[PDB]
Formats: sequence, structure tokens, C-alpha cells
Amino acid sequence: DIQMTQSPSTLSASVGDRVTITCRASQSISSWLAWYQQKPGKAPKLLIYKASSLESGVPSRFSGSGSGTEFTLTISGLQPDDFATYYCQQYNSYWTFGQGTKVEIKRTVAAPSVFIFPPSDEQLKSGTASVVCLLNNFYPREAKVQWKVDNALQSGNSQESVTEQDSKDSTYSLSSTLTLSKADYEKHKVYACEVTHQGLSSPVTKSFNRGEC
Amino acid sequence: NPDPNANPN
Amino acid sequence: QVQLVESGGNVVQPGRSLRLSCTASGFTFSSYGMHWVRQAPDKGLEWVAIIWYDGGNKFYADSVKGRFTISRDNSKDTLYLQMNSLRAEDTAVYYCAKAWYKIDDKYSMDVWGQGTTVTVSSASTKGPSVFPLAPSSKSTSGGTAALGCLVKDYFPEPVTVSWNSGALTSGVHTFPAVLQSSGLYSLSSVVTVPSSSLGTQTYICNVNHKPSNTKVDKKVEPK
Repeated sequence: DIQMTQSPSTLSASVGDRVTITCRASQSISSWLAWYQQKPGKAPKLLIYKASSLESGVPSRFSGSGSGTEFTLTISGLQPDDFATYYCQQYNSYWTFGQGTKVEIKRTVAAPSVFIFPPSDEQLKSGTASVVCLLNNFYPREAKVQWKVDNALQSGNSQESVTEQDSKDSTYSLSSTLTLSKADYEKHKVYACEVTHQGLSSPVTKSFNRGEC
Repeated sequence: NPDPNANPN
Repeated sequence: QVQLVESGGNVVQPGRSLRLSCTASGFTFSSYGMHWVRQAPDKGLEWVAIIWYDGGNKFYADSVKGRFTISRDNSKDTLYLQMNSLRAEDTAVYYCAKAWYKIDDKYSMDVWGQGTTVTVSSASTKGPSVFPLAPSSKSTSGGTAALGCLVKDYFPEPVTVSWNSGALTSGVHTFPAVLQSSGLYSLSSVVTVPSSSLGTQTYICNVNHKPSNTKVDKKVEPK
């Protein structure tokens, strides 16, 4: 098959900037490349066909260029409606899409506010314990969260979830949830979540002791 | 028989 | 304007079948070929099948050959996708797309529908358990306090969460659900509120899970 690869995966830009999304093909596709736009919860929208032809009703700020194996989608003078994900698609042999490029709102670096929530007494009666680490209102999105129980690093027992960019301050929030049984939770004391982020000069440890209000 | 990327309309 | 409406998405168990539909309007349906494309975070956008305007020539992606059957009924303006012996990796949003008519040698698709969700799983429908995320010294900063609720072990998607029946919106962060190894979903919803009001204000999280007809209100108090 013909595999598509876009670059970068996530792009940060402001209104009025000129952005550039690159698409690369595994073999020569001549000019049989289309560009699509997709917004969260919505369907894809055709922007460019045959590498450079603009679909009718599409603003002139979108331009397409490329041939053979390398292609580029340029958005001059970025507008608020353009913050979305962009895919490339070859239609030379069947139809295969790239992985997508998310254009996000750029802002100043913001360190996360790390909070931790021990499991409630109601859940412990069910024989289960969930510990929640909360990273609130940070930028950029890249953040590392590790769990330590009595200073022992955990593996394979936590799950993470991140919000989309906020509409007001353009920040992200992230929750890491460590799941333990009631038996395993009661035989340990120190539960901590270690957060690494660009906005922090050093990793941050939010911890609590089991049984302390 | 035809090319998959040929005109389907 | 071209209008494509998908239907038939549902929870289906592995090894079972499911037939999707795509009713069209705003154009002459019998004049165009049609595609099926599925989207999921593990696969991105993945093409499924294409069928000619007359229903003759059909093509399929390799991974669905022998299991999926695309067809159309031009007297109904409907496109169908018959999915058999479904697998966990068939879970996605399925789009129908009209073929375009940019006259050239190679053709593609222009207008997509709104999609329909297919979830391949053997989990049983279950309402969620709601647990408080109480505020304390480990969830507070200068003049602020974080609190929330844990919505755990439900199936299937989705779950709607509000605070005080929607009157509280500022500082609210409701996270996308994660799928647990049990096959049940789980999510949390948090909110940042002023420290000075912690004693007097009432904060109630409202959880609604229509598939199980579950409605839960949980007051979140400090411990």
C-alpha cells in the first residue's frame, strides 16, 4: 500500500500567522493528493484537490503545493476558524490518509497546578481504591506523570486523560488515575504523583499519607 | 474490472 | 446542499453482525459512487469500501475483505454496509462519503456524512458509580480549591456531567472517558472554586447515563 505521513503532529500558531503542514508519501503519487479539515465532533471538509486546486467555497488563505512524494499545505494569515486538524489523502491507489496535524492556539508557558485526591470512604467499601492526580491549566500539552507508592514507581495501573484546549485561556488539563484494590491500598502509606513539565524548573511531587484528613 | 480510482459516477 | 445521514451504529458483541445505513438527499443518489470511511484514534481515518453508481463494481480494504459487504438500493437513496464477524478493532465512527466529480483520471470523495458510532464489546449495560473528590489541603492553592466527582464503571458511552444543574460552569473541567481493562468506561469532572466560600457553598455534581436510565446527584463536601 501507499502510506502517508504528516509533519508535525501538533502545530502551535497565533491568529494572522502563516502555518505550514507537510505530507510525505511512500511512493510517487504524482499530484493525486487531497487535503481535508476536521473539527472536533464534526465531519471532514474538503479543502484542496489535485495537490493545489482549491475547492469551491474555501477561503483563498489556503494554498496547496507539492508533487511526487512531498506535499505542503499552507495557511497564510491564520484565522480563528482555522484551528482544527488537517489530513492529507492520496487517491492514486485506493485511498489512504495521513495521521493528522492539529493546529492549536499558541500562548505563554504555564506550569500546571498539581493536586491529588485520595479515594473516598464510599469507594473503599466496594473493595476498590482510585487515587486521582490533577494537572490543572498548563501549556504546552506535553507533561509526564509518574506514580510512586512508598517511593516505588508504579507501572500498568494508571490511566491518563487530557482535555482539549480551553476557549478562554488556551490551557490544558490532565487527570491521572491510579487504580488499586482495597487490600493493596491498606498495606501502603505514602501515595505520590510526580509531574514533569516544561514550565516547572524541577519535577513536582504531590503526596498524601493514607488515613490523614 | 475498472481501476478503483476511476470514475464511479 | 448534499446531505448524508448515517444510521445503525450500536454496541455489538465480538463475532456478531451489524448493518449500517446512509440515507442521502440534496442530489441525485443513483448518479454517484459512494465510499465508507471509519475513524478511530488507533486507526486515524481509514477507508473501508467503495461502490459504483449502479451497484456493480465494489472494492474493499484488505483488513475487511471477507467480512464486510457494501451495497446500495438506488430506489431508496440508501447506502448499506453489512459488517459480519465483528472484531474489537472494528470499533470506530463510520462515515459515508459521496464520490466527487472533479473530472480527471483519478477520483476521490468530497462530501462526508455526520457518522455513526460502532462499539464492538461484550460488556453489559451498567450505570456508573459516583464518588466524591473532596477538597482538602492537597487540592488547594492560594485562594482556590479543587473538587470534583469520579464517574466509574459504566457502559456504554456517553455520560453527561454538570454542576448544580448547569448553574456552575466556570473552572469546570470534564475529562474524556477512558476505557478500563474491565471493559467499562470511567471519567472524572473537577471544578475550581474560591477558598473563602468552602464552608457555605453547596456543590452538587449531576451525572446522567441515558443507556441505563441513571440519574445521580452527589453533594461534594470537605472531609
